[PDB]
Amino acid sequence: EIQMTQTTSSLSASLGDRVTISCRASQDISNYLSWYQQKPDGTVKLLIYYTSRLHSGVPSRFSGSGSGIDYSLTINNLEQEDFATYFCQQGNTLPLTFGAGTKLELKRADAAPTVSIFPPSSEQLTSGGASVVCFLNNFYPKDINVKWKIDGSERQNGVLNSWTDQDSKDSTYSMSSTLTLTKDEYERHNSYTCEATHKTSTSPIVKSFNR
Amino acid sequence: NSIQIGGLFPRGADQEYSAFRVGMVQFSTSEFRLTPHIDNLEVANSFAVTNAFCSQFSRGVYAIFGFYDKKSVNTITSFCGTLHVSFITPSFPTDGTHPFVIQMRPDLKGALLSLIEYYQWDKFAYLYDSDRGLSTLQAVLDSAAEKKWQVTAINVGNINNDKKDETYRSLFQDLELKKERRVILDCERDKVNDIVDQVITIGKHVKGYHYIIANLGFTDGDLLKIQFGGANVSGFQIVDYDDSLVSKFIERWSTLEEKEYPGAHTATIKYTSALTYDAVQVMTEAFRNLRKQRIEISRRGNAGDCLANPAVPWGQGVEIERALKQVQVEGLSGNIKFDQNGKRINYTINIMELKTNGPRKIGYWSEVD
Amino acid sequence: LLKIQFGGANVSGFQIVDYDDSLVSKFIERWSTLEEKEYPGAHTATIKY
Amino acid sequence: FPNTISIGGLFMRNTVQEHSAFRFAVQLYNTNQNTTEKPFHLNYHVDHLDSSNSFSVTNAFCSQFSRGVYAIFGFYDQMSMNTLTSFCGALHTSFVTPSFPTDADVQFVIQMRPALKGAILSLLSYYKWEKFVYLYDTERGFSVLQAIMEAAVQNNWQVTARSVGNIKDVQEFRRIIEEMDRRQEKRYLIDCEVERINTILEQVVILGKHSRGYHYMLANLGFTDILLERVMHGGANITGFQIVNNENPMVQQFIQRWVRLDEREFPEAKNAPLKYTSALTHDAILVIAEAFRYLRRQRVDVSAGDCLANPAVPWSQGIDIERALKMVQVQGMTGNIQFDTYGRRTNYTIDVYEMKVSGSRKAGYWNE
Amino acid sequence: QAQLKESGPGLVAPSQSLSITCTVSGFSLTNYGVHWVRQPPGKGLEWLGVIWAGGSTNYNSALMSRVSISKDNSKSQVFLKMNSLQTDDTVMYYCAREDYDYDWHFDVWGAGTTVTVSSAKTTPPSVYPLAPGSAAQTNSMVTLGCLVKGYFPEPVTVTWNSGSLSSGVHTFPAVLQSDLYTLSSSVTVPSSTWPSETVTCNVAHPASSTKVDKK
Amino acid sequence: QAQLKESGPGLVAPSQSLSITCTVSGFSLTNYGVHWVRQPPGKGLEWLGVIWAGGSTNYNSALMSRVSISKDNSKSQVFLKMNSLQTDDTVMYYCAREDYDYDWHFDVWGAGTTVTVSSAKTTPPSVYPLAPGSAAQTNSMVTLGCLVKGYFPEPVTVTWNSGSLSSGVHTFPAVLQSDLYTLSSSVTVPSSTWPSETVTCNVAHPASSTKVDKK
Ligand SMILES: *[C@@H]1O[C@H](CO)[C@@H](O[C@@H]2O[C@H](CO)[C@@H](O[C@@H]3O[C@H](CO)[C@@H](O)[C@H](O)[C@@H]3O)[C@H](O)[C@H]2NC(C)=O)[C@H](O)[C@H]1NC(C)=O
Ligand SMILES: *[C@@H]1O[C@H](CO)[C@@H](O[C@@H]2O[C@H](CO)[C@@H](O[C@@H]3O[C@H](CO)[C@@H](O)[C@H](O)[C@@H]3O)[C@H](O)[C@H]2NC(C)=O)[C@H](O)[C@H]1NC(C)=O
Ligand SMILES: *[C@@H]1O[C@H](CO)[C@@H](O)[C@H](O)[C@H]1NC(C)=O
Ligand SMILES: *[C@@H]1O[C@H](CO)[C@@H](O)[C@H](O)[C@H]1NC(C)=O
Repeated sequence: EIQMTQTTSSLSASLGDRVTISCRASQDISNYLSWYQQKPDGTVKLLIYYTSRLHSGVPSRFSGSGSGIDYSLTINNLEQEDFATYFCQQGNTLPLTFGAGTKLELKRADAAPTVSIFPPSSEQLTSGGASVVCFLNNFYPKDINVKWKIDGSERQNGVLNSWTDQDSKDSTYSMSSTLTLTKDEYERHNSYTCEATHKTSTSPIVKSFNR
Repeated sequence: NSIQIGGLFPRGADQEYSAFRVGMVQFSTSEFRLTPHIDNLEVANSFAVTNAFCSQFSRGVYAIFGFYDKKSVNTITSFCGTLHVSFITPSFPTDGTHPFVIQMRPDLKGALLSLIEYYQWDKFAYLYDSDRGLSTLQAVLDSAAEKKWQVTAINVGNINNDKKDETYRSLFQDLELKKERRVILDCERDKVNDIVDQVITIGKHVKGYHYIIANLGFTDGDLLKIQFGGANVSGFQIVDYDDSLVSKFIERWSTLEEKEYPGAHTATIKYTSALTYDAVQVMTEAFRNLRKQRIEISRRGNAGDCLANPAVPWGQGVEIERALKQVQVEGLSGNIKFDQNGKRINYTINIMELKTNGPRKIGYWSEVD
Repeated sequence: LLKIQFGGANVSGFQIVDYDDSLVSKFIERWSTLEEKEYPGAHTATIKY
Repeated sequence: FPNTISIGGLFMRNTVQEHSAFRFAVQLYNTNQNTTEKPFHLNYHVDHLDSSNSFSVTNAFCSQFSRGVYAIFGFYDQMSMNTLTSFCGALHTSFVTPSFPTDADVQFVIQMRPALKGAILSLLSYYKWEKFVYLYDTERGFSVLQAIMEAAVQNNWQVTARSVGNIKDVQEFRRIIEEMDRRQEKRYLIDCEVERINTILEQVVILGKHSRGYHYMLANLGFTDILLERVMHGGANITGFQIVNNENPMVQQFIQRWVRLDEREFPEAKNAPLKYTSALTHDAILVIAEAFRYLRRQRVDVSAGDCLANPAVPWSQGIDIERALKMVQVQGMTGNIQFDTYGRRTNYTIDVYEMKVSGSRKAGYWNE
Repeated sequence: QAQLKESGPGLVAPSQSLSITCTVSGFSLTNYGVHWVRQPPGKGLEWLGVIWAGGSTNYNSALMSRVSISKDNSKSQVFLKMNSLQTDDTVMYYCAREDYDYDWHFDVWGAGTTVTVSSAKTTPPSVYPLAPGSAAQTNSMVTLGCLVKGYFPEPVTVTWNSGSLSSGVHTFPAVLQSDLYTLSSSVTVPSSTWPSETVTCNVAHPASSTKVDKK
Repeated sequence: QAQLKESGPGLVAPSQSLSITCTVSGFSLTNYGVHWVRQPPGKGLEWLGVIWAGGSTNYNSALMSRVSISKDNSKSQVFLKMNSLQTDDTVMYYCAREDYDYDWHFDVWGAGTTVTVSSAKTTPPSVYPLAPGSAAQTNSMVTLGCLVKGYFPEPVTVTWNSGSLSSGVHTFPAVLQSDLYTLSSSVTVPSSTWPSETVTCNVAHPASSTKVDKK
């Protein structure tokens, strides 16, 4: 069927900028596409209908245009409530395949990631496991890499990565890495290190701990 | 399957577009889906109508729904006749048998002449408007000459809105020369209310006169103002509010939001809106009959230029008109069955008389009886 | 009275404000020019008795 | 300054003599050999309409517009009236036509045929009719019908009208004449086409016993083309209308230059009388020539694209050209030629010819 | 205004049934249509099906024999049944209303629910503390954390001091390992508050309804 | 809306006349009353008088034989004449409209003018520069000043680079000493702009119409 696509996966902007979001289709849809917004809580509302009209209840800051297979939405000034997921929905032929969906982001200064290493507790080590944690908070942008080293040897198995959403207070991000091994594997090594590579520094910030 | 159609609407048709939206939401099907491309352009200026026609034809539609003025009917019978595209309309019936013209309004001249022959008149006045052709005027003049009547027929359509108080005063002063008692008002839903208001202003609605509201929307006008005058005043109705489906549509209609649907917070509904709501069902039933007959007419938006020389037709549309003549359904206008031309057969028009408590139906009329 | 003017029934009544006088016409000319928001019920050609 | 004036030609069916008179008027204008009245060269392009539908009319109009013209001479019927007026008022293109005058008031339409209802109502007031028959068709507008109805209201008349446009059987004409005989009707007014008037008069003659004591007013400008010879041999009233005077010396000069033409290059020139439409065509050529000479004397510029552009964006010198076509005060084959602000004929004269048993005579002239 | 709220069981076994109930308000369900659409996390959204006001119902072409939709106009509810579920059915579901505004569009949508199809058993979570170790006051704000490991199924409610202390709360997302949920939560208290004031994280697992408080 | 603008000569000799013209707009002067009120700088405002729409006019009790008021309804102007002026007449004047809204109130007022009654002669001002002296860059912004001494009468227009340099303009008020005006103006330009760019203060004295530029 008709497959919709959006190349831009995330756009970064500040308050008061005219942000554009494009959308392409597999065939001509005769401008029968809509642009909807979806907040992070799960609430989904409509923003632009029939690729050029504004729905009753939406502000006059946003607008839409386009022709053929190329449609576009434009925001004149980004607000605090405008930080949501914008998605395109075609309605020409069944099944109604929706777009990929882009997520707007607030632009701020590129801050260095504050790294904190946490070893396993005694109650977790008594159960037979050990999960070394590495929290990298207050960083910008979200592009960052993590590496775990066990006595100089890099370990890739048993690595869990959890990325948090952008905070609405400092416009920063948080990431949590977890290296979970057995108690015998934690007893066979003394020094464990976590290295974080960000865009702010070419050398990765390393935090190591011994026994 | 996605069937793309075109829809033309004049600037000011708010209730009819709301009824079109209600008909598109209500009559959705499973086998396919319609897509109306809506053009809100003028209807009197034929250049904008031709632009909207060629813009819909550039999109490659299979059918075109919309209105037409009496000033631009010969355009619509031309471009839909040569290019073999079916045109469905709730407007007035054309004068002739034009192909690809499917029409929703039944004949009013036969019921009007039947009402005159029931009332047995010989000398009456006929105040007509010049915006829906002159077919009814020619019909009443032919039957007046055949039945030895005296028709004082006066056009009213050339009167502007700036000085429409002294003109009506001189009009009803000239209508008192021969002591005229019986007047047939052939006007649309907007001019009838103004004429009734000016009659009430000059005071000619007491017992002793007669009026006929020559349209299908007898309940559309404000009839709470010549109800207690109570001469006889009668008219024709096409939407019988005592039916089950009509009362269900009214109970689903008056609960709608005025801001979301303009012209829907009324107890009644205009007759053109009911004909639009029936025409959506007619088009849906014809497309469902083509979806059930295993006939694949699917194409894309490459119909070409509307001014092609020579513009060669595509023959699979010829069955589509043969689709529309093969539809026999039941809607707000009662039974809907069509002929080989495109007119309506086996219909029913109620004859309403306005009593003190309100309008009361005294009988019905059809073409076979 | 624009609604029983063309009826034909002759209607009589009493008037205390003679609009043909000089002072009355001056007060009407100074009255109809007033702002409706600043003075409610003043944007009329006539005035109550 | 052009030095290139090409005009558009919209010719329908039964427009052979009108096309011949159009081409011959262009030839008379191009062979003046005088730099004052001929300061430029006049060209044209002709599209012959096969059907009267709006599709072919729109195709020919967009062909003339994509070719590039300054004025369009044309014809229309009920099927192509508002199509031509809308396409010529929207694109600001002047449209000169000798066809029937329209009901409403439009712009960019220069009507060469004068209105008829004024002389009809003046002769009704002169002959003092209060009860008569009105045969009519639909193919020449509805202003005459509304004027007859309004005069029957204001003057308390009894008009028995018949729409005879869709009637093809002569038995219906016979029973209408028999019904008007049973109503003792003696006064008639026939606003129909030339062939339909000839058919009705042939049914009067073949049915017979309808000559003495009857009065027929024929509301048509084709009084020379009405086969009324058999009616005159019964002792009947004949009242008609003409706008082409044979005592006008320009008309007889056009006759003396017209009968010398060949059938090969100018058909229907010798085997047929000169119709009023050909005289209106020649007068329209004279009006266009006078208007472009006036535009040259005032040095006003007259100088591509598609006819279905959204938006159209018309060129605004067409308003000045419409002004130049609505202030022409000349003397042509129909007498005085002026125009109003809507393109209707004004300050004209209609000749009325009465044909009694003593013969034919000019009864008088109508002035507005 | 019109609103829509979806609800479901959340955790179901594989190759079983799944009933979702969508309640609508602010409008009527006798004259509009209701479309149900799935959404895989990290993938594209897919339209499950739609039901019309005239009793018409359409479904997807690839899973037409896997979904069903019914409605109750008295309670204004829509019941969506889905059988023959697989391991990739851990998705979100949303219900929306349809409208015609020159195009078939979605006007009022819902919040949506999360459905996780897994045959794993429900287990209570294990909460462990996470402090900085060193008592050196690097700043006026000290960060503590709670690691919830071994939870089934997702999600659990991790609060700090019963919703009182909420300054600087960095709740990280959970991950799955060997059908066990692993999540971390953080709290930013003052330097004089810790350890003078008891900062206890409360983890409530609604799958096993296990309420564990860890100081 | 309704506005009012007062104008006068500004400087007049002692024991002479003083004509003030008040122009009103947005309303009419045939149905409202116009009140003129004086205002001494540093003292309380005193009502001079008022005139009515019906030809009535009232004045103050202490100076009833010192003020007069007339009006022209064609130009909508109010002419206030004041004679027998003293040295304490260096005040401001304001014109306002009166209204009745259950109390006799002032609805639309004017901008007001300044009248300085002095027998001193008009003299052109003298502009002197004022730099910091030390060339030590204490900050990125450096302040320069212009001292206008010996001006008659008040006031004069002191601009910086014909109104272009308006960043950090600290225009101090003038003072009077021996019937001479002494004013100071300050401008805050960048450390790299001075003395690379010419910063010139322009003093226009409208009493003598003297335009003096100082670099
Ligand atoms: C309807 O409008 C017409 C026009 O104003 C009027 O019609 C008259 O109605 C009266 C009833 O008041 C009828 O009189 C009847 O005449 C028949 C003759 O067969 C007689 O048998 C009855 O006993 C009765 O007298 C009649 O239909 C009609 N015409 C005349 C000349 O009276 C009247 O205003 C309205 N009539 C009704 C019934 O609403
Ligand atoms: C070629 O055509 C022209 C038409 O103009 C003839 O030339 C002369 O044209 C003028 C007007 O353009 C005619 O009127 C005269 O105008 C002048 C100036 O306004 C005025 O002073 C005179 O009293 C007169 O009204 C003039 O009559 C006309 N000449 C003649 C002899 O009629 C010209 O004759 C034509 N033929 C050629 C050049 O062979
Ligand atoms: C006319 O319509 C009615 C109602 O649909 C139906 O019962 C009747 O049979 C129809 N008659 C004809 C002749 O079609
Ligand atoms: C009509 O034309 C004649 C002849 O030129 C002229 O005398 C008369 O003034 C004209 N009348 C009008 C109304 O233009």
